[PDB]
Amino acid sequence: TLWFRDTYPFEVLKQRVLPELIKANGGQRLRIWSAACSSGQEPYSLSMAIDEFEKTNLGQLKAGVQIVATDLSGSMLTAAKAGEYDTLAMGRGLSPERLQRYFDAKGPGRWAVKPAIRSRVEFRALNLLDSYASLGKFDMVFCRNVLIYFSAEVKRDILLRIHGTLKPGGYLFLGASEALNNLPDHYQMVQCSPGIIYRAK
Amino acid sequence: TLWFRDTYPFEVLKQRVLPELIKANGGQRLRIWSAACSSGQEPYSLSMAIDEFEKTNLGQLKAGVQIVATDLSGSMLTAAKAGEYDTLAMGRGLSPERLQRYFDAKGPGRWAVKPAIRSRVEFRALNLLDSYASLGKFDMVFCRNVLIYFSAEVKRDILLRIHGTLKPGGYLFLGASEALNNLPDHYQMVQCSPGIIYRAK
Amino acid sequence: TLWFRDTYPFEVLKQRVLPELIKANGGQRLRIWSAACSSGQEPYSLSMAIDEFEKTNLGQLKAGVQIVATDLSGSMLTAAKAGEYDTLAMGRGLSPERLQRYFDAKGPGRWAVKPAIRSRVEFRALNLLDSYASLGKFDMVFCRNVLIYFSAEVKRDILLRIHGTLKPGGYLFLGASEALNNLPDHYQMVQCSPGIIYRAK
Amino acid sequence: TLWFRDTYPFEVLKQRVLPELIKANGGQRLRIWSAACSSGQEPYSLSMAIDEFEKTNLGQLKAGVQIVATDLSGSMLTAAKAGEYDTLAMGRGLSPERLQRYFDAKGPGRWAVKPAIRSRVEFRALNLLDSYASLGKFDMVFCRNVLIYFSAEVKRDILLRIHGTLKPGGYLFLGASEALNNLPDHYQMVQCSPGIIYRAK
Ligand SMILES: Nc1ncnc2c1ncn2[C@@H]1O[C@H](CSCC[C@H](N)C(=O)O)[C@@H](O)[C@H]1O
Ligand SMILES: Nc1ncnc2c1ncn2[C@@H]1O[C@H](CSCC[C@H](N)C(=O)O)[C@@H](O)[C@H]1O
Ligand SMILES: Nc1ncnc2c1ncn2[C@@H]1O[C@H](CSCC[C@H](N)C(=O)O)[C@@H](O)[C@H]1O
Ligand SMILES: Nc1ncnc2c1ncn2[C@@H]1O[C@H](CSCC[C@H](N)C(=O)O)[C@@H](O)[C@H]1O
Repeated sequence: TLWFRDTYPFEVLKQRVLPELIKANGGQRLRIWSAACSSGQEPYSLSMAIDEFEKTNLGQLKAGVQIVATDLSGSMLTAAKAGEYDTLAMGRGLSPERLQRYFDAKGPGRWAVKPAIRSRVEFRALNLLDSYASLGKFDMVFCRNVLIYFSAEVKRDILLRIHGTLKPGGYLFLGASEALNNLPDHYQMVQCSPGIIYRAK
Repeated sequence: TLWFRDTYPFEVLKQRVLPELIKANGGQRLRIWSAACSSGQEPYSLSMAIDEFEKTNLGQLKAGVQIVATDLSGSMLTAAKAGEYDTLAMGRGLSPERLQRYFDAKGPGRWAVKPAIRSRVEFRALNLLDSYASLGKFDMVFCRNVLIYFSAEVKRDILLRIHGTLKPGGYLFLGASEALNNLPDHYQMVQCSPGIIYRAK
Repeated sequence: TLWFRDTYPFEVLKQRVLPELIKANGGQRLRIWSAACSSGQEPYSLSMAIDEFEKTNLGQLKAGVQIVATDLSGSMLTAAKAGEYDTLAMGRGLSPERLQRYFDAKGPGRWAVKPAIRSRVEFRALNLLDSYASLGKFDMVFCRNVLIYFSAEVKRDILLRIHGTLKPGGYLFLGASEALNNLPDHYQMVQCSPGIIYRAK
Repeated sequence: TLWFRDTYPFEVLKQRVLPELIKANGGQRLRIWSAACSSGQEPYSLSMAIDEFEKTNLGQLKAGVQIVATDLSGSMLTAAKAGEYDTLAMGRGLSPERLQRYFDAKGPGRWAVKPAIRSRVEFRALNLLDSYASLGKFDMVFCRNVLIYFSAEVKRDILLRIHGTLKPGGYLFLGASEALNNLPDHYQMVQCSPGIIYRAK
């Protein structure tokens, strides 16, 4: 994993998706699910992106954005919760501007997300083969580079149940080279130039 | 068995069956029979569906609904009235709104149906090959995915004796793939889009 | 159901099956499964037959016989456990000698099987559709007039799994008008004149 | 999952695999990996089968057997460590002899695997996608009914890295309906009649 992986998912979030969802709900609270969050780079990247949007658009989001980040419980999810990273992890995909604006040095070779970035993310233990019903409803779901490991039938079952967590017209973000197969009545492919997102029908 | 199996019967119940039965009986007390209740998923799904109709149609049900769930009494019957279900039993069929409104999160990997939903259900021991005279009269009978195990002659006799327990105009719900042939003087087919239910003539 | 139903199955047990099974195992413990025992007439008849064999052939049974009686849990299995019967049930198929030797009067119009006969019979709640592993191994299985109620697919699966409970060379007794005809690798029909039994291959 | 699933893999272990490996290592310590142990039925069945082997082969195993049971972290892995099972779980695949010899009755409808059987099993949380280096070397690996969840490329990688955990000539047990077909340099299929296992080349 790395920070702001592929660049354009987070630009699309700020430029395209957020203004559309805010216009419909009157700026009320939005919820984002970061599925298989690994060591936390993706959910914290989402948190920084929302912070950047909120600062440039005073004040379109009236209630903020909740990020729910999930993975299997253990030491990897535990470190994500701690929000600390070593130098090697911090040099992959993070501009120097974001490093100084959003992280605190500890600590020789240790950096931690700033409290405003940390507070948007709640980490929960969740197996993707289990039920998603405890997670609630989401305006956006990020499920990137995890579906690749499963069989075609299990991948379809996960995508179908992800659809049950999305509000209608919400968006699913997959990995850059991941296709969404055999659910033509559940997801609409949307071109972002660059990038592809999938609207929940 | 699973929660809200096949989706359509519990929506057809709230949108077509209940308004008709209320009209036919003046909104008075209704009785539902869940035959072959298995581990309790079906009768509790009925109770939840009754709760949902009540909130959207306040005052229409004047005295509530009583649910009688029967099966071959045994460890399975005992676990049904306990109302406890592990991670696998809660895995499929429960929307996020239903899991939060009708269940209690117990310990790790254990959930319990709320007592307000459990109250509507009463469990008894009853073999489908025995008499039903002790059960009383029902406006609705759920007898799903149990008739497949018997001979055509036993299946017809069960469906005929179920007619004896149904109030005139009462409704019978079978499995989504089960047929009700060979009984034209007793059951009227009601296509619902999607699914098929049967009215006692 | 009735006492010593069809008569000759219990004579074949005493004259033909017991001497063969006792000779091979040296008179050690025998186990008999009475599947679908109903109100108990069949297992108690078997226990009476064993007692008649034990007092006729002293002392070829050196370890006694265990009878496991199963049916669906309810007022017909609970009636069998008590071993009490009314005049109507006592008047069908019971000789006067067996009535005097094996029953106690229990008030007007009530009779009870003697404790010496009931002691051999253990009653267990068991659906024929569930697994049989907890039952152990049997030298004989009586499964009479219950398979008729099921579909062809369920009947064959029950018969196949019954074979898994039988010791090789053990015997299966069906109802007087029942047969099996699609398990050639598992059972061998044995003419008894009159009636038939099935040897477990 | 269930106790002694498919029956014959555990008989093959006692009759063929254990004696061959004992001669293949001189009776020293054996290690078994139960991968994807789920609620623990499989590793506890293995520990029971080893006990049954030890009661027949008078201490032909010099320094005992270690069983390592792994699965994803969650409620099911935590239930396995406890070793307690309800009536429904105890009623599938367990003979009356094994119930008495290897379980202690607890609460009403509750049984627990005896400490003599649990002590041989160590439970660890492990994603099969992660490295196996910390597990050491095994004479036998049970990886049953889990490979079907993954892509063809992940399945081959998992089986390839399982070979890295196996001692030369060690045995791999898959599910009854599973096979590997693209690792000709690493695995040799062994026919057992019935069923199949694989030997590490
Ligand atoms: N069954 C499962 N349930 C939940 N998470 C799983 C899983 N199997 C694998 N994963 C997780 O999926 C992650 C894929 S790494 C991808 C991280 C992030 N989404 C990104 O795009 O950079 C791993 O961290 C792994 O822990
Ligand atoms: N003779 C009989 N009398 C009562 N119940 C029976 C029965 N034979 C089988 N059953 C029950 O019927 C159930 C079928 S599973 C069906 C459960 C539920 N009706 C659903 O559709 O989801 C089994 O659990 C079994 O316990
Ligand atoms: N699924 C099932 N599992 C176990 N018993 C069942 C069953 N379905 C029906 N039965 C039982 O089978 C019995 C048939 S009456 C037969 C009784 C006795 N074997 C005789 O020949 O006279 C009934 O008492 C009924 O309770
Ligand atoms: N990525 C993964 N790593 C480890 N275990 C996994 C896994 N994905 C699924 N599993 C586990 O694989 C199990 C399959 S059920 C199989 C249990 C047992 N081996 C038997 O044959 O009966 C499930 O318990 C599931 O938790």
